[PDB]
Amino acid sequence: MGWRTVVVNKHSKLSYKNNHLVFKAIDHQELIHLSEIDVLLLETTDISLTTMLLKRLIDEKILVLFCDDKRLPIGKILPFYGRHDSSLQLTRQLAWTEERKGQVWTAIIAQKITNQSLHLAQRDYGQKAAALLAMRAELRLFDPANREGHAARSYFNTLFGNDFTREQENDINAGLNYGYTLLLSIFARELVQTGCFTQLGLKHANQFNDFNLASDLMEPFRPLVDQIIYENRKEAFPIMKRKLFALFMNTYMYKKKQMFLTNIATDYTKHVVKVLNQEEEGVPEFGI
Amino acid sequence: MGWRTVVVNKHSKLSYKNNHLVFKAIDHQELIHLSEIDVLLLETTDISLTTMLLKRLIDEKILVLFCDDKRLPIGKILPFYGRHDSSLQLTRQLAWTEERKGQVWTAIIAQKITNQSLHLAQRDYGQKAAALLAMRAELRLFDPANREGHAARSYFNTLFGNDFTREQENDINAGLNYGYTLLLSIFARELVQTGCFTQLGLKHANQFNDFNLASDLMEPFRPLVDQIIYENRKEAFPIMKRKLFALFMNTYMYKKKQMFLTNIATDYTKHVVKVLNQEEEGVPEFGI
Amino acid sequence: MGWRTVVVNKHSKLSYKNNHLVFKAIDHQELIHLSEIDVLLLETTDISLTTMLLKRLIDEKILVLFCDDKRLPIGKILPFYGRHDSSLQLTRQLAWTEERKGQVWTAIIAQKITNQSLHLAQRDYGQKAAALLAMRAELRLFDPANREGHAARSYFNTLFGNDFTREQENDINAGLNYGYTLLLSIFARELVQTGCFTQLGLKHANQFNDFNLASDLMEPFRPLVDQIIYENRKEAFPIMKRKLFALFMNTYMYKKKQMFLTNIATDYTKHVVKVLNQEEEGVPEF
Amino acid sequence: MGWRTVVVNKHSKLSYKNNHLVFKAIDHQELIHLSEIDVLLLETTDISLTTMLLKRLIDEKILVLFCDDKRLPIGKILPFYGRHDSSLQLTRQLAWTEERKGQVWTAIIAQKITNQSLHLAQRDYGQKAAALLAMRAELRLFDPANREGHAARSYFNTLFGNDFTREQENDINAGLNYGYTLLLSIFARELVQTGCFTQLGLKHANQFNDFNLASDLMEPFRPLVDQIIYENRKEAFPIMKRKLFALFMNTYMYKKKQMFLTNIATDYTKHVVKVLNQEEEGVPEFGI
Amino acid sequence: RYMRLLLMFDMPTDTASDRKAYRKFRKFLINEGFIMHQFSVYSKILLNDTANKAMLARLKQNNPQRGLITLLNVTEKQFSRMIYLHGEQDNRVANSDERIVFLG
Amino acid sequence: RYMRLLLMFDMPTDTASDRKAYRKFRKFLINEGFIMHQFSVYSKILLNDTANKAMLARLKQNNPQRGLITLLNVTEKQFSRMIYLHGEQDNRVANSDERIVF
DNA sequence: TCGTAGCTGAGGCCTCAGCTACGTTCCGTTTTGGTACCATTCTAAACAACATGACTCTAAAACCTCGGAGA
DNA sequence: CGTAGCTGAGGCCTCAGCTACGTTCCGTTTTAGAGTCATGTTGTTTAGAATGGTACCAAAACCTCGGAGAA
DNA sequence: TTCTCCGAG
DNA sequence: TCTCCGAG
Ligand SMILES: [Mg+2]
Ligand SMILES: [Mg+2]
Repeated sequence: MGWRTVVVNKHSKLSYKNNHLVFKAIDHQELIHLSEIDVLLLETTDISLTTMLLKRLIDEKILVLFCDDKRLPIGKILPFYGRHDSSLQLTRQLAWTEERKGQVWTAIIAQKITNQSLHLAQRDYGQKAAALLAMRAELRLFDPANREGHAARSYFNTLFGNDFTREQENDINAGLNYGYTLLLSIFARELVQTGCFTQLGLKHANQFNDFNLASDLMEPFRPLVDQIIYENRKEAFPIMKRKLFALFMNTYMYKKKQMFLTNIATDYTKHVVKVLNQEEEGVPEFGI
Repeated sequence: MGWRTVVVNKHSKLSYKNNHLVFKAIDHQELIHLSEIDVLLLETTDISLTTMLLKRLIDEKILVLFCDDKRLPIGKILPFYGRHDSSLQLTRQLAWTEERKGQVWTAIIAQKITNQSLHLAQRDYGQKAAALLAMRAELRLFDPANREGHAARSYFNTLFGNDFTREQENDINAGLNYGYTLLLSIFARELVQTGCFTQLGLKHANQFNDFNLASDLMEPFRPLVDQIIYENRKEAFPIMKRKLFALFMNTYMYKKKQMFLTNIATDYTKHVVKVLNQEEEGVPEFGI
Repeated sequence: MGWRTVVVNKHSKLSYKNNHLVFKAIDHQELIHLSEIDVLLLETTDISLTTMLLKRLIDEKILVLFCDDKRLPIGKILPFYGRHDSSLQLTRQLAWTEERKGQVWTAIIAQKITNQSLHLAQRDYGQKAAALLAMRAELRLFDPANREGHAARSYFNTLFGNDFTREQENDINAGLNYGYTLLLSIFARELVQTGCFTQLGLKHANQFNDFNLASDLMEPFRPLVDQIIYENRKEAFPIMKRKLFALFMNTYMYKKKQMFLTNIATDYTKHVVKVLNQEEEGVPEF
Repeated sequence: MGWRTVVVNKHSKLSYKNNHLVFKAIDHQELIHLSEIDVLLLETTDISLTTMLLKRLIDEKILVLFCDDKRLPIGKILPFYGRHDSSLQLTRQLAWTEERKGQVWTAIIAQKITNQSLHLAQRDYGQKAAALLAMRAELRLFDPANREGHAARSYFNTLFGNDFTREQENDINAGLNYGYTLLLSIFARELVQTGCFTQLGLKHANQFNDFNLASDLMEPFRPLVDQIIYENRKEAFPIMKRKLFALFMNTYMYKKKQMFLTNIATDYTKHVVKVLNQEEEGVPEFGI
Repeated sequence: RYMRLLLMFDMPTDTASDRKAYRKFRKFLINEGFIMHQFSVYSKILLNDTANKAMLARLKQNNPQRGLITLLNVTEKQFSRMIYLHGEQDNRVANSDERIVFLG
Repeated sequence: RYMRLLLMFDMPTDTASDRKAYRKFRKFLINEGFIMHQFSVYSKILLNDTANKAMLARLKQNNPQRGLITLLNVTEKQFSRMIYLHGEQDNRVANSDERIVF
């Protein structure tokens, strides 16, 4: 497919040649075939690149990410035309029933909380894990009594202590935030390629933001981030960053197959959309 | 926010300094305060730009658009923190009534046939022109008896002889095809700047056509192409090519104003969309 | 060690270069590294070769064989000096007691007749095989009894019928003889390299034949030949010829190891000689 | 059988025609009927020959012998069907009595020392010569009190100075060593033609010396080498080399006949072997 | 599971026609992301036999049909064993297997 | 059931000294029974890692200490599967593993 | 400060054919240490070779409405 | 007949540096076929070490003592 | 002048 | 009038 995650943080010019990304720094120089690449992170603000490069970077499924003066992701590239037949899949998205949207969205959120408990069980909180499975059991379509929220609170208060918020500006929240951004970008990409709008979320249309549908889809994968970051909870933020990249390096038990992560999200996303078009019943499941 | 729509199609380096976008071409050079800017269109594949610029471009939540080797929109920047007003424009596009769509498309197609007639009159077919205006007069919403098609055939058969078809491999059809593709590109560009999805046409609705809505919009302009091509109908294809570029060089009577072409399509497009969202009536008209 | 068995039957010139045997035919051409080579057969009488080649052929333990107008083996090369220290091993050979010589020779002939029975057992003569193991059980040093002959008679008469004892000139005997020649030559080479005279057989010193000791050593291996030739008993001689080369190609359980044949004979011969110098008792078996 | 001993030491091609061994050198050419031939010695490594020839050489049971780069025997051809007289000669060699071996060896070593003195006398050492003949007179079988060794020491010390040793790296020792090896080769060759194994010396008996018997036989001839080398004792080694070849060019008083050297060694070796088998008494004698 | 294709060539330069089909072929290779290891000897990194089996086809399709050209598949683990008797290994990321990369 | 060593080289030609050490090396290779399989790319047949392990040493021993020189071991089974995109197989017996030959 | 294809010629690699100069340097024996050798079997671990069950594209023909140049 | 070592012709293989090139639909849906790609599973290689050795070659050890050099 | 110790075989 | 071809 493409496997590399290429990260740039040196004053440099990026270009295209013969199917290769071209990296020039002053002394050093590298070429890398695009077929191999899965992600381009531009960390720094001292980087030059060509429009042609971008075209070709888009032509391949390559996720490009852009960064702040402080090396934080501020944005991504969003291609319009993820298929030969973008239009076909858009009309189906619009034909998506309110009721189905609910069933599916709620199925996903179920997975979110299952994975949240399993993470708690992994850190020796035998009882809070169980307490979360209760919250799960006792919910209905579009989580009207915000049980997703009640699980999430005891999740973060058990992990990082009863005085932690998730609103406070610390090295932990930065870490999860960075982590979370990453995951959203994956699903953003896979959605487009599938032929969908990311703005039109299952619960919220693009009321507040343009990546609602991806934010809805990624929910079951957050605990992956939470694991890493917890394991490095007391490390300084830049350490947390490098540790997160694990997500791409690693494999996870998805469907009786140990698969890489982007490849998971491809199949996962597709089989979700298939349900929303009502091409199938069942929903993909993901379990940490 | 800002008001300017900045369009680049010269081999150039873009940079940032002192809150100004910095444009260097070989000879020419320009600085532009970012606060003024509302949109950045990158037309060509010969453009270089810095990650600092992009940071600052995203800070202002300016809309950045990217284009392929043939000057078509392929993608845009998607920030995680923030949006550009164009984002909203989508939900309006979806709220487009079946009825409005009809009125507006049919108005357009009326202009198509008026301009087809006016062209035939120009070449001394006093009567075929008139015969086309008859077809026009008999237009029902979404042209259910296919007046468009019947005018179009008699148009081509009269211009280029009753022998001629559109599917046959000539210097002529090549000439038109090249011509047609150009126009489409203009409208594809101007559309996404408004924040519309080109995939979702008024009548066009073709799966494999990513640019239905633009193909709908361009219809009244084709005869501009047909004029050049017919005037050079004899000439070898490469001659036709160079002569078509006239379209950008020239000016045309649009709104009592002699205007350049891309500026026409800008105002034209905008004021069409506005009607579809019902923010005004008075569709724009374009007469050759 | 060396592994290839190189066979020439085309009008040609053989030479040496840079550790390679050089083969020029009228149009075809080949170089072969000598270290790879285990045997050279010269089939035809239209072959030229250099003395230097021969030197170097001798330098490597390569067995060279020479052939008739009718493509039969008439002879081989015999090197004098098979070691750095030829002399040391020769003086021991001379100190070989009459007694030991007997024990060891008769242990070998024993192996001959076991293999003879095991070949008969293989061709479903469950009973002639048992009948040969009887002749083995009873005999004494240097076969006064001529039991080697009596087992051998019933061996050939059981295989190829009561009306053949192998003296006649047919496709079968030609086949065995060619086969037998081959094995002898192996041992002949290995003996010299161990540092022995081949003329000084355990029974007969060089009364007639200069290859007595090797002929004594090979005896347990003949049945290998007999297998092939029996299996092709009904084939025309030239077919029998190519089929025999199997011996080099193939492997055989020797000492818990599956081993190639020339490498077997190397260890086999050395550990035989070690006993005759009374550096060890036991004898190798097959 | 046959009577000729054919010896080849010229760059040449050997062939077979009409019952004749065919010898081609560049200039010279010779045919020889095979029935005449008893032995073929191939001294050199520059000799080409046909497998036909070999077949026929075997057919006659002619003894063929093969030599290394340094003209020493390394092997012979061993037919399966047949033998050459020489084959018998081994069993005689083994039947050599301990006593005869003594007499014969000691006779030879006597000659060595005689010739040693005669050389000293030649160089105006009237007294050391005489001193050596004394050593000679007190010889017992197998020189048990090492007279040979003691004569030798005074020989070299008188010739080349009491400072000289044989193991030190000089042009002189190189000179003699080259000389000595030449002589050895001759006898090695002549021995194997009779059918003897060179490894089995009368007294020599060295593990690592493959040519004991020849080393025993050559002993009386060494002083020939010593003369030349002494006469050129001053000269650079390459000069010594050329001057030694004199040995083959020249003639020596052997049996009241002025004879060439290889021809001497032929008869000399034969008549020594003959004595050891006890086919005659009268050891050959050789006097410088 | 990673795999490495190795391509070696000896291609006639005698004629205009001969050279053209050469240059085409080296470009093809460059365009397919092949690394040059030695003159006339290039390595392509792969990821699966299915990637391999594909890349095979591509080569059959652009076969120059001149010279001697030869293809040998091995594994990253095996390729990793390869010993430099002299000179140094290429640091190029192209030649690496790191799933992560850092331009610094 | 063999091995096959494979040697690739890229050796500097600029100086007298540079070329000398070259020839030396190629000779070394020819003398060690290596097949030239392409220009600057030679194959040695082996039967044993023990054979291999030895041959390695020999190479370490005559290292020209110039250029880029590369060693890769594979198996006969692997070598056999190598595909010839174009041009005929290397049919010399020298390049075969047949233990009988004509 | 964009990319492609394709060609040219300088000069660095890599080979081969074709020259030159060159070609026997111990002989008291045996023991001992070092450096080469060489062919086998056995072990978890690595691999190649399908089998699985998918998804992405593109062309070409299939489908539609009927005014018209015509039989 | 062979090694060793060198030269130069000429065939390979690159690279930097020339040249010329650069937007060819728009009635929509079906279908068929040739591209994708990523995992798990079979019986079978396979490294790499272990095992138990042989072949050669020097250096250093052992020999007897008549004589040159030490004392 | 008797002594050791070298080194040819 | 009648029947294709083929523009959209
Ligand atoms: Mg090459
Ligand atoms: Mg090379």
